[PDB]
Amino acid sequence: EVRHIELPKALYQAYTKATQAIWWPTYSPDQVERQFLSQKIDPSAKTFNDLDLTPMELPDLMFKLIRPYRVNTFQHDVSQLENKEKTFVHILD
Amino acid sequence: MLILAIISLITFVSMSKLSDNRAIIRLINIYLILVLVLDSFLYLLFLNNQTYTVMGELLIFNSFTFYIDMLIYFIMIVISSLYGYNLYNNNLYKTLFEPKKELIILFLINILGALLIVHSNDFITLFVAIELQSYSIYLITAIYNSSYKASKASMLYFFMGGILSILIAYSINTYYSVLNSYTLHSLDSLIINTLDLNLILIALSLGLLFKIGIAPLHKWLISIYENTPILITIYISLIPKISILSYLVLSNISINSLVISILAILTLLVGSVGGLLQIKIKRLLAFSGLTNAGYMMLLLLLNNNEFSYLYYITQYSISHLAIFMIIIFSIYYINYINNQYNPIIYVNQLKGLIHDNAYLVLSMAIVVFSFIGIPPLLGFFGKLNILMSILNNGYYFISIVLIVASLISALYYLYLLNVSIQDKNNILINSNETVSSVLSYILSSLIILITFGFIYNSLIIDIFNVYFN
Amino acid sequence: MFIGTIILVLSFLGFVFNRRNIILAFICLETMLLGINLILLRNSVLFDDISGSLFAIVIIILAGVESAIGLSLLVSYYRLRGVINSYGI
Amino acid sequence: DPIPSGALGQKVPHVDESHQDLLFRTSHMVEDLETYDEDSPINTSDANT
Amino acid sequence: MMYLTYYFIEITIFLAILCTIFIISAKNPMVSILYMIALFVIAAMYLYLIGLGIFSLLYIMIYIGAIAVLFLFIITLLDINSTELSVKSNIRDLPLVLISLIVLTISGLMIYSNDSILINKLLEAFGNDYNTIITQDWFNIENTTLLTTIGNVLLTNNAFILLVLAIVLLLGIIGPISITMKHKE
Amino acid sequence: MNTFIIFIILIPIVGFALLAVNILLAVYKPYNEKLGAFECGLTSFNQTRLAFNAAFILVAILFLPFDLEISTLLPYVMSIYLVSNYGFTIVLLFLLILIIGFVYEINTNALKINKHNKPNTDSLIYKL
Amino acid sequence: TAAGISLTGGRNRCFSEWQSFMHCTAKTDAKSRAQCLPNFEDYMECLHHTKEKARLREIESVLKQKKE
Ligand SMILES: CCCCCCCCCCCCCCCCCC(=O)OC[C@H](COP(=O)(O)OCCN)OC(=O)CCCCCCCCCCCCCCCCC
Ligand SMILES: CCCCCCCCCCCC(=O)OC[C@H](COP(=O)(O)OCC[N+](C)(C)C)OC(=O)CCCCCCCCCCC
Repeated sequence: EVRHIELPKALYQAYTKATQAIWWPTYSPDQVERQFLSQKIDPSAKTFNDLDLTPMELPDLMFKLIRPYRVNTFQHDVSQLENKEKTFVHILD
Repeated sequence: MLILAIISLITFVSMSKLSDNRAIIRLINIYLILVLVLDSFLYLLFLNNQTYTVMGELLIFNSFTFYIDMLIYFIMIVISSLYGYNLYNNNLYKTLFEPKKELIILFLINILGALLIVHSNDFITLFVAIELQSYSIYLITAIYNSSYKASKASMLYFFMGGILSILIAYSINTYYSVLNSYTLHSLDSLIINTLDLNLILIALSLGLLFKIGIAPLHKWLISIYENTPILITIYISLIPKISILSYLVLSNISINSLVISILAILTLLVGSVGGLLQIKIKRLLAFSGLTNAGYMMLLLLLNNNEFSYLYYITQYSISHLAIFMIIIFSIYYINYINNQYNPIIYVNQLKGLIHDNAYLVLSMAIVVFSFIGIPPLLGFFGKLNILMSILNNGYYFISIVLIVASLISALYYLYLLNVSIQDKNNILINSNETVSSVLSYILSSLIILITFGFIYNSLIIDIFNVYFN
Repeated sequence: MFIGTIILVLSFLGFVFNRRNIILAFICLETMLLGINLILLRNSVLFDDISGSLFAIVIIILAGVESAIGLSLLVSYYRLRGVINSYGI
Repeated sequence: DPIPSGALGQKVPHVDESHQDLLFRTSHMVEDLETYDEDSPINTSDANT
Repeated sequence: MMYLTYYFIEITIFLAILCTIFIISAKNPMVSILYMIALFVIAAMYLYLIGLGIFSLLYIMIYIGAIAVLFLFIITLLDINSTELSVKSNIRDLPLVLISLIVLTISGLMIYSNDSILINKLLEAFGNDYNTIITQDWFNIENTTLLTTIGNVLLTNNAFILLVLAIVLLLGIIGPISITMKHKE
Repeated sequence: MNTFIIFIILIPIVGFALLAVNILLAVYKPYNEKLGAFECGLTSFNQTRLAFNAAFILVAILFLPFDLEISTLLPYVMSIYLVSNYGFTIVLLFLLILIIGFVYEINTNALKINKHNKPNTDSLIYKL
Repeated sequence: TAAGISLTGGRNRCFSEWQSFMHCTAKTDAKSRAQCLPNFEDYMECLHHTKEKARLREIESVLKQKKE
């Protein structure tokens, strides 16, 4: 379960403005400004299909890209494992 | 002698093979016989009911406890004979009944805990002995580790006994918090009628009693007795009961309790009714033991209960051993071996035993009618003495419940006899294998005791009147 | 008196209402013994008495042996079955 | 003539090798009247092998 | 500055409640064992507080040092499946859980007093208001501590229970070998 | 505030100093295979445990009783003078009874690891 | 067996009351045992301090409401 918060603008923008004082990259205030600016595609501009290219889209590649962070907690429904497990040796004498 | 036996058998079994455990059991059986023969003159110490305090004031020795110890030795002798002597010299009976290497040691340690329970005078000794009994009897339930049922019973028994031991320890430490003592000798008339103390004491009594199957906590022990091997069931269904009920009878803890009366009535009704639809033998006998435990719960409300308890526990021990031995003897004639551990499970597998062995069915009839309490047998005199005491002490509703339970239990006691005296096709005509001499003699001796022990009742009362009064 | 009764009662409830584990059963037994020992030792201090501390150290020893035996029994159960499941002891 | 009857006249099963089968596992009868063994030599022939 | 350390018994009671809840609640039983260790630490603290640090150290070296170690030893070696604490599975327990909590706590607090009327038996248990006076005597000439006296009584006045605990420990050796080992012949 | 108390609290609530220094100073930009674990290696959804020899668990189960024995000897060594020549005999009996179990442990060979693939020691006999 | 022993190896806090009560029990029979009621009350009072607690409750209440 990915955690998200959704707290207001005047607070997050100030928190970001504060975290620019550390040396490493952080979420910038202009990024939370861009959080209100959705993509407006220019129709006069060329596209992929002018290059004979057909993109992938995100849901088919999300598996490939996110499976390193998949935990894979345990196996599914270990019931129906009892009587087969009964036939193996578990402590060697 | 027990500790000498334990410290000897540990070494001698460590330095011996698995081919020698049967002979080891024979040796220690003869050891116990010699002890019970040569050292039993110590009864003269308890003339006129002289009581002794030993190990500071941690143990108590009187005629009651000496008798219970002789009884426990007799029981251990019989149970060891069942392991040390082969019924038949066949491959089957060398597959079904084999002693495991450590079984005799655990039996002797459990006997030690039993006796240190009955001889206890301080609660620290009681708790140490309760744990020495219960750990050993967990391991006895578990030693046949190639059985799924036995391992399962081991673990259930561990957890339930653990919880009830928590209860016993809470009771003991609360008694200490109130009185600053671990000794029941610290109580008198004044302390009982000046302090309200019945919650602690009945908590102790119930923590001890639910460890032997007192309702509503009976199903778990009945499952344990069902699921264990037959030659383990015969031990674990009897010796803890003797130990704990003897402690609770010697310690006058529940003299007119309403809770113990209620739970005893419940034990009687459950142990009589629940055994009516049982199709298996060991569950039937477990419910029989439950109702007998109820009969013996009733005399925890008396304050003069030694004769009744000793008579009833002796006769119940003899009957229990006899009936389990008859079920063990009947395996040669059953037509279907169920398991390596419980070769006989269902009562209808005894169908037609009178046509294969008729005198075995005579033994069964004697034991069944002693359980029912039919005169001139021994269970009748047991029930009579119990009724005498409880009616002398004013328990009039419990008496009618006792009669009704005696009647309802007869049905499932008679189930066995009825199916045994039924007709069967494919009877036995010849067999060149003969059952053991020793075990046959032991069973015959128990049956003859049940049948002809009433001759000596006058003598027993005259001895009791000198050693217990 | 309070800490011990609380630990005892909560361990008993976590034993009784355990639909999860067997390890929780073991843990609840051990914590129950702990609670009893704490009540016992508080009374030992208030009365200035040694019998309570003696009973407590005896309980320590006996609980250790109990744990050893219980976890041998579990190992036998696992010898035969190979998996100790949510249910079935 | 034989059908097995109980102590109270009730129906009892005649226990065979018939119903130590995988069919008659996974049924929820009480501990008294189950009849599946779990230690039978029919079921436990391949156990820790 | 004086009363900064007054409520250190109440804090241990609170932390014990918390650690028991975490034992019942933890997903992986390894975490339940670790919270049991934390509860042993809290109990050892409380025992130091009431003046029994010897028992605190004995607890640390026995319970945490051996028993918890063996618990971790077995869960590292055995497959112990677990069902997570759920609302579709455990919420049915709330009525009986609450009834039993109230009844068991109130009876456990009532059982310690000898007063006849039932309500007063709880009210005396909560009567922890008045402080104890600690006066000094000069009669104890030796350096006898709690461990010395435990040894004295256990080896003289109570030698029998020690020589019975010996057989209990013999069981602790002989049982597990009988149950875990398979003897060849 | 004693120096004992100061030290035993200070060690835990300061021990994370270099932890924080390392978390703030050091790089952290993981890969998949930097989050990986080995040169080769894999395992399907076969099981969660491996079969182990009995001695591996028996050493731990037997640590408990022998540890309790040696810890129960502490009251004796702190009471040795007061229990003069009586407790001495008692603890000797204690040690002997507990040596009997150790004898059992040795004679059973409970901590020994046994080998399955034995070397063949049987003669070569040819039916003529 | 370990009764009447302190944490320091000697007599406990409430030894004397217990010893008085036991002297009076040794004097008496089960029919004259009610003479030992005040001694047992003293022993239990030393143990649990109920009466002293009630006394101090009265003192505190006079310090409590008769002033404020
Ligand atoms: C072991 C597992 C670990 C968990 C342990 C939990 C803590 C342990 C709790 C105590 C110990 C358990 C006791 C077992 C129950 C049986 C107790 C018993 O039978 O003793 C009763 C006894 C009187 O019985 P008796 O002596 O036989 O008859 C003569 C009467 N003059 O003595 C008495 O008279 C009893 C005194 C009566 C007061 C009982 C207190 C109950 C108060 C509950 C009130 C709750 C509030 C209302 C309901 C709330 C629900 C929302
Ligand atoms: C004792 C071994 C028990 C093992 C089971 C065998 C039963 C032996 C019965 C002898 C009891 C006794 O004679 O004693 C009578 C006892 C008390 O007397 P005592 O202090 O124990 O002295 C006895 C000294 N002995 C050990 C040297 C003998 O009173 C009782 O309440 C006994 C009630 C038991 C009733 C069961 C009667 C069985 C019929 C006996 C047929 C011969």
